[PDB]
Amino acid sequence: KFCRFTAEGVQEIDYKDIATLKNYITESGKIVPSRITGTRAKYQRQLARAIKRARYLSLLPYTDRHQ
Amino acid sequence: PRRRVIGQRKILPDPKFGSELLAKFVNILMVDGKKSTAESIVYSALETLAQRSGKSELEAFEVALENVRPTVEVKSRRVGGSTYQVPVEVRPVRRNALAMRWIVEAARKRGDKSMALRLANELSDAAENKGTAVKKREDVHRMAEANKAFA
Amino acid sequence: SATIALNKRARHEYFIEEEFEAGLALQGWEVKSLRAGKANISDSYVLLRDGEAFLFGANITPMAVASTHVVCDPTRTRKLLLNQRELDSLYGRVNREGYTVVALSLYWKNAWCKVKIGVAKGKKQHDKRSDIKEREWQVDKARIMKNAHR
Amino acid sequence: PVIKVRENEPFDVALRRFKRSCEKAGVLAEVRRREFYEKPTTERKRAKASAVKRHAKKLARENARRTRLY
Amino acid sequence: RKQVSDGVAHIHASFNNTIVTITDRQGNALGWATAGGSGFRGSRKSTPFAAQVAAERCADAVKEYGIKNLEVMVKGPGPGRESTIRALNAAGFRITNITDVTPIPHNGCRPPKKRRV
RNA sequence: AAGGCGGCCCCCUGGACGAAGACUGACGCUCAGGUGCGAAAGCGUGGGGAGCAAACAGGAUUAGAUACCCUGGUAGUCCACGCCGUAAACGAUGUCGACUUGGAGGUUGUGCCCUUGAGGCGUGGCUUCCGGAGCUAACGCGUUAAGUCGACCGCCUGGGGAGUACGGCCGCAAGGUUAAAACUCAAAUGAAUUGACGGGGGCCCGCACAAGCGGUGGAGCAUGUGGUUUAAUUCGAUGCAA
Ligand SMILES: [Mg+2]
Ligand SMILES: [Mg+2]
Ligand SMILES: [Mg+2]
Ligand SMILES: [Mg+2]
Ligand SMILES: [Mg+2]
Ligand SMILES: [Mg+2]
Ligand SMILES: [Mg+2]
Ligand SMILES: [Mg+2]
Ligand SMILES: [Mg+2]
Ligand SMILES: [Mg+2]
Ligand SMILES: [Mg+2]
Ligand SMILES: [Mg+2]
Ligand SMILES: [Mg+2]
Ligand SMILES: [Mg+2]
Repeated sequence: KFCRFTAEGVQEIDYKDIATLKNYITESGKIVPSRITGTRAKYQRQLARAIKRARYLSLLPYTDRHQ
Repeated sequence: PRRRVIGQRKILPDPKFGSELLAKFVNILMVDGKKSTAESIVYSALETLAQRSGKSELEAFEVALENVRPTVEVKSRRVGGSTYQVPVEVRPVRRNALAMRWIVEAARKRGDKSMALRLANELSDAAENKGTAVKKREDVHRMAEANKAFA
Repeated sequence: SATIALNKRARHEYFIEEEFEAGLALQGWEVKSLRAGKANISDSYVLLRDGEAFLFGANITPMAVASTHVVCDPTRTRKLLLNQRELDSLYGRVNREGYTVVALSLYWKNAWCKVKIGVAKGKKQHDKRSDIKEREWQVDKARIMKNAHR
Repeated sequence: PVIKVRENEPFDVALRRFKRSCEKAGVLAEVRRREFYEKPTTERKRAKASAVKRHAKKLARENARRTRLY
Repeated sequence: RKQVSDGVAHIHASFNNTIVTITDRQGNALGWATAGGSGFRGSRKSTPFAAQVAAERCADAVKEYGIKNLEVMVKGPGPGRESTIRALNAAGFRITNITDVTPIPHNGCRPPKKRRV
């Protein structure tokens, strides 16, 4: 059910990658729900953790403004 | 009113001139079904104010009527003691009728020599935007902007 | 202000439309207690007989027993001070088998006691329920309108 | 949330883009639920009721197509 | 006194009132208006027309500073989230940003209990 | 296992499932006493306390409002060690075994096929919805049975009195646990059916409102009703429908 991974076989989303990871967050720094992304239950679940790690490491913003 | 969308009944052809607006005005003015007396009075006031103004009779009546035909009124579709008032723009069909009703209401307010003289002054000053109908219209128009929170 | 004991339970029980500010005729201890001494207006009605609409229902706490020669009682039929112009309405629309006249409040005016009286019908539980229903429903409708408007 | 007007943009479309961005982000819908406190008991109740209704409406709509030709 | 070229408008709309204020660049406010201070009070002041009038009154009290651009920051849920913007645009301003700032907690402090009206 | 558990990271650890492989050889299920865990509220000690909030203060509606609403606000909610062991602790369904038609899914493994797309064919674990036979007073359950059985434990025998008092135990306390008797009653009950009602929802009609017009209530005039007075003011009609 990993629509964005069927032809790639990544099998593990890494928080280091941002180029193919910023497509799963909207302009306001919110994760696009799997209901819309069409992502597998495990792949979306680990991608959320990867995005959280990136936010902790200041790779992705928490909010749009983030003053 | 609920399921029927009525049309409109034809008005008198106005034998003197041929103005359906004049027919509507005389029908509003007349009371108790006494058409003869009301028509005579309105014709006499018709002549007096036309000869007082100087211009053409109907061409002056139309310009005096369009100057106190209102544009937006205030209504209240609320139930209970508390009420909210909403402005509604009048359609052209009801605009002339409301203007004529205001004119005839303001006519019976002066102690002149006769009803024709009562009509004449308040009919002629409408062209110059004076009298009682114009006075109430310039406040009805202000009522719309008095509280225009909901429209 | 000058307001003294008023009956609001009767005001709730009735929907009075009549308001007469007629006065009252009293003895000494009556006005003594009315100035200070708790004259009670609860359970008040008139007793129109001849031209003598006594306020039958009215209690009072006596100031003292100074008037020892004659023994008085709080339960006295206090008379009424009303114009003959309006006394005809009481001569008339009081005998309707369902109409009464009751006292609402009692106050002072230039050291004279005036007891307000009014003509009422009487509410039975099934219309008090409707009155409370409407009272709460107006509030609920206004609240719903405000919530919808946001 | 952050909507900067591009070069030579009408005010109407500039405000419309802001409104659409706010609607997509769901800002007005978050305050309406964070204004008051909702206990976990009623939160789970509402979630279960919403899921049941969403399931039932879809089932009824799909099952009503194979009946009542017109 | 001073003359600023461009500023930042702030909106603090709610379900009862609307506050529009003007800042120069950094945090120094140089003009503000409210819906309750424009004649409207109680239920009427929560209407978007009150917010629109307050925005006009605030824009008419900033002429001394002579600003021309307004980086608007909309905050608070209320009818004044668009009427104030319309009034500011009609008052002759060239807005540069339409930023929306909202204090949405991340499941932080407990909100007050629900009203059992 | 239940209660319950939601940023991220680290340290220790319990539990569940599957591909293939060998042994241990009935070691297997349940359980009166007993022990342990056990929502929140509550109590003791030592801290912490931003927001919320019992008690409490003020305002407001109401005949009254010791409430619902508004403005503040203490215990509490938080941390560590301690105490009670109460819940609609609910799937109102005690644990295990096998047998008894299907469809649509959810999550998580595994074998093979040209894996050109979340292509297909099988097989397991958990769980959701619909439903056949069967069961039930009905609602409903329906391979995760409330279908037919087997092994074990607990409980029920009319509604009140009452899970109340006494009595034994636990507990600093609040209280928990085991648990009656006298007296009264002809019922107390649950699933469903037809009406009626809802300050429940949806749709529709009528001068019922909205846009008019004219009147009534104001002051005599012609009538009937109520009470008044008299010997009678003869009797009936007493909401809309007098
Ligand atoms: Mg509040
Ligand atoms: Mg483990
Ligand atoms: Mg045991
Ligand atoms: Mg606790
Ligand atoms: Mg508080
Ligand atoms: Mg409070
Ligand atoms: Mg404590
Ligand atoms: Mg129990
Ligand atoms: Mg149970
Ligand atoms: Mg066991
Ligand atoms: Mg499980
Ligand atoms: Mg079923
Ligand atoms: Mg006990
Ligand atoms: Mg109601």
